[PDB]
Amino acid sequence: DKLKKVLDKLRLKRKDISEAAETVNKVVERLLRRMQKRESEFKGVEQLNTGSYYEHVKISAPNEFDVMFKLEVPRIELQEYYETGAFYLVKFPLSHFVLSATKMLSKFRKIIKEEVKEIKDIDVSVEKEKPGSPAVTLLIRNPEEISVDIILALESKGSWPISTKEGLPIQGWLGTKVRTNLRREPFYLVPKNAKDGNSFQGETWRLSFSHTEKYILNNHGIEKTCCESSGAKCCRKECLKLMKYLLEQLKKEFQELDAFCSYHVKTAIFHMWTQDPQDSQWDPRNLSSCFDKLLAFFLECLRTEKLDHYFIPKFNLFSQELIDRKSKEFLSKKIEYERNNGFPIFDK
Amino acid sequence: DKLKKVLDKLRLKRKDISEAAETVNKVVERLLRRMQKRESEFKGVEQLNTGSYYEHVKISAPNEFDVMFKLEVPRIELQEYYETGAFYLVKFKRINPLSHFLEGEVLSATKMLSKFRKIIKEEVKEIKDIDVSVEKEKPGSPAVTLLIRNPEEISVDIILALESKGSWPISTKEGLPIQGWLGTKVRTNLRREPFYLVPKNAKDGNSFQGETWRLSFSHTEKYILNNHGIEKTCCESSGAKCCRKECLKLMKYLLEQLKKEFQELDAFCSYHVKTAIFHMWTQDPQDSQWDPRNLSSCFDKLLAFFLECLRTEKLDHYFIPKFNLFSQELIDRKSKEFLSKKIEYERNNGFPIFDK
DNA sequence: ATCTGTACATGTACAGAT
DNA sequence: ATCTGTACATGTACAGAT
DNA sequence: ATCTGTACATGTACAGAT
DNA sequence: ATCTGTACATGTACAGAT
Ligand SMILES: Nc1nc2c(ncn2[C@@H]2O[C@H](COP(=O)(O)OP(=O)(O)OP(=O)(O)O)[C@@H](O)[C@H]2OP(=O)(O)OC[C@H]2O[C@@H](n3cnc4c(=O)[nH]cnc43)[C@H](O)[C@@H]2O)c(=O)[nH]1
Ligand SMILES: Nc1nc2c(ncn2[C@@H]2O[C@H](COP(=O)(O)OP(=O)(O)OP(=O)(O)O)[C@@H](O)[C@H]2OP(=O)(O)OC[C@H]2O[C@@H](n3cnc4c(=O)[nH]cnc43)[C@H](O)[C@@H]2O)c(=O)[nH]1
Ligand SMILES: [Mg+2]
Ligand SMILES: [Mg+2]
Ligand SMILES: [Zn+2]
Ligand SMILES: [Zn+2]
Repeated sequence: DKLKKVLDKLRLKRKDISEAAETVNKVVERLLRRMQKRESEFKGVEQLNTGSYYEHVKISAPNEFDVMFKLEVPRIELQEYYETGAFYLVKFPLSHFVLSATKMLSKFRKIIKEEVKEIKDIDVSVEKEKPGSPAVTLLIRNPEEISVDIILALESKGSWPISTKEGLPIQGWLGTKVRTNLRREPFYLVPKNAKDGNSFQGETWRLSFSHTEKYILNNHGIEKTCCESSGAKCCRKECLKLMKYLLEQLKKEFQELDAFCSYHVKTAIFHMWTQDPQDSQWDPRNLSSCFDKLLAFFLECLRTEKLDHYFIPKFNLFSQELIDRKSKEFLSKKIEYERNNGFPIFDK
Repeated sequence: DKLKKVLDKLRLKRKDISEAAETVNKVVERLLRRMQKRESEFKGVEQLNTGSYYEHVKISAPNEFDVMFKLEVPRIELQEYYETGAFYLVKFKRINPLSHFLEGEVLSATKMLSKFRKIIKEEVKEIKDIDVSVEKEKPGSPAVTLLIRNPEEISVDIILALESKGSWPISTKEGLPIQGWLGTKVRTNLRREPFYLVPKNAKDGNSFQGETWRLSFSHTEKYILNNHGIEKTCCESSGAKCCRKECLKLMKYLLEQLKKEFQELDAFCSYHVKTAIFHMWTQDPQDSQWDPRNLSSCFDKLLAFFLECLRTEKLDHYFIPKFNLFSQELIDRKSKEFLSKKIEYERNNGFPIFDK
């Protein structure tokens, strides 16, 4: 009952959705049209909306939108960057960019900045570049603050890279036919490299499966009718929302949690959903115990320093090399505390 | 256990499948290549394998194959033939290969089928690899049927079809009631696929006879057979096996056996049982209602359903609800009562006809 | 040279054979 | 419980056409 | 190669019935 | 409270026209 009323607080308003979307769509459509003109290197780039808003798991307000501008590329040969699983060099129009991620992103970013400078009807600027990040982030004032991440992506139609062979373990949940069809879709590379100061970073791209993650969110049941008008509602997305909120709230309060992000929770729950495939293990009447079992799972991930990327099994998002034990133990104690005192942090 | 051993008898052999398929594919590929040549009116025609063999419900032997040669026909206007739901006249916006088959604005099914049949007969005459002839035309059929002797007798039905990409005709709006079984997303996607029209080609002697076409949903029926569970993993390597297809096979066999022996059953076909079981699968959507351990009771409940359909003279086409396949006007009561008694008899005496 | 319709290459589910 | 033939969807190479 | 129109899924909102 | 039915809103795939 507490959790139901938290979800009520978290629920977006139809009026807010409508206002935010109309502005975001104006800006996005204009940026997309600009990419098609002239001898733009990105002519042919196509739109693909990703992330929480388009998966219907956005919480609190419609203030963060993620959009991929994907470009199909001819005869690309990938080379995995030192057995990381997720990172690659790309070799073989785009001639004036080994295809450099940073050079390509810089040009993309330059174009966007120009078009935004010409927008006179919307209060919209381009956020200062964050090193390593693949995104060009727009800040809109509607007058409410809305952030739009525009992610350049390469689209490849070939077989998925071998690092993913054993990934997407949906065979007992969504099934072999679903999995085979999903893997016949393209895969994407995004200009996230790392700003480590460590490796050949400026030329590195990262695999993206946002298209696949979107499909799963919207086709998330073992029964074909899960959450449809002639099926039974489950509480899978509601558990995701609650876990997203716990992390958001904790991150606002504690700088110690800077290394943690929403993708950690998304990844964790994909694993939970695989482990508990039955729709009846996610009955709405069991929201508390479902949300609880998710926390326990997340805690086991933290304690064993083990959270494998859902698509790239060898890539541990909770490896020592990415997040120190100190930070995992800190988050562990905080989650345990909220869990054992009726989630005080939910109370605003 | 009895039924398991019947299904063992019914199961196709890999050796038989391999030999039959090699020959069927040769012939079909050659016929298809001939359609692409010259100023063939059927240039652009594409293949689509349909029916029991490609749905994995063919029984006893791999001796009957059904293949659709579909031709995309843009900017087509349909007119429903006397509120039948299934039958249509096909006209064109524009007044073009098909010009040769027009009658004013109206695309003649029989003229188009005749030409299709003429071409096929020629190509078959040129085949010296295998013993293959073209079966005498059956009135009331859209098919050109090949008889192959590979030594064994194999039949191939080649069905001419128009493909239309528009929304499905309104007679189907309330059809395909899969919302509680396969769901709304599946249903919406299925109805975005094309629909097909095949020649009626009856010699009934009613008006517009030779120009009449019938809707086909074999593509949709194939998808359903191979994606037949409420659970995505039904019958998959990481799921639970069901007995849905096994029930279909048993029902198919009962009708086949009865049809061999009794001429009274000439009006009945396998599509009647397919239709009946689509309704049963909708009525009992849960995979657990089709547990393998319950094969007998599952097969029994299907017979009861089929019997109710016969006795009340009511079996609605699954895609076109207003079209009753068991109407008086299609099959007389005499025939329905005959089949009724025969099914009841087998049901109540341990299926003697399975032992033949 | 560049483009393209056709044929082949690759991968896997399904179900039969072991 | 594993192995294997067919069907089928999608990607890619290429002789012939431009 | 681009744009619009259509259909319907995924949502929110809320009244009346349970 | 919860469920059902209707209204109102957006997102998304794809056919047909340009
Ligand atoms: N998507 C994604 N994020 C990852 C990955 N590895 C680490 N991250 C970090 O997790 C956060 C996810 O933010 P969002 O993608 O906006 O999340 P949702 O929309 O699902 O949900 P909300 O939390 O409600 O918004 C980020 O902090 C991200 O950090 P980062 O440095 O990797 O990227 C920064 C932003 O870049 C965009 N982005 C990055 N990768 C992708 C991608 O593959 N597709 C689309 N956008 C991407 C994104 O907008 C980030 O905010 C990881 O593998 N995937
Ligand atoms: N498919 C189909 N058949 C129908 C329809 N209305 C009546 N029928 C009659 O049912 C029989 C079906 O035989 P098959 O199509 O081979 O069945 P399966 O493959 O599912 O199963 P098996 O029994 O194991 O082979 C026929 O007797 C048919 O009679 P008909 O005179 O109308 O047609 C004879 C053949 O024509 C082909 N055909 C007819 N309609 C279609 C269609 O819509 N699509 C594809 N082929 C079709 C078929 O090869 C027949 O044997 C009805 O609506 N559909
Ligand atoms: Mg986001
Ligand atoms: Mg057949
Ligand atoms: Zn659900
Ligand atoms: Zn099944």
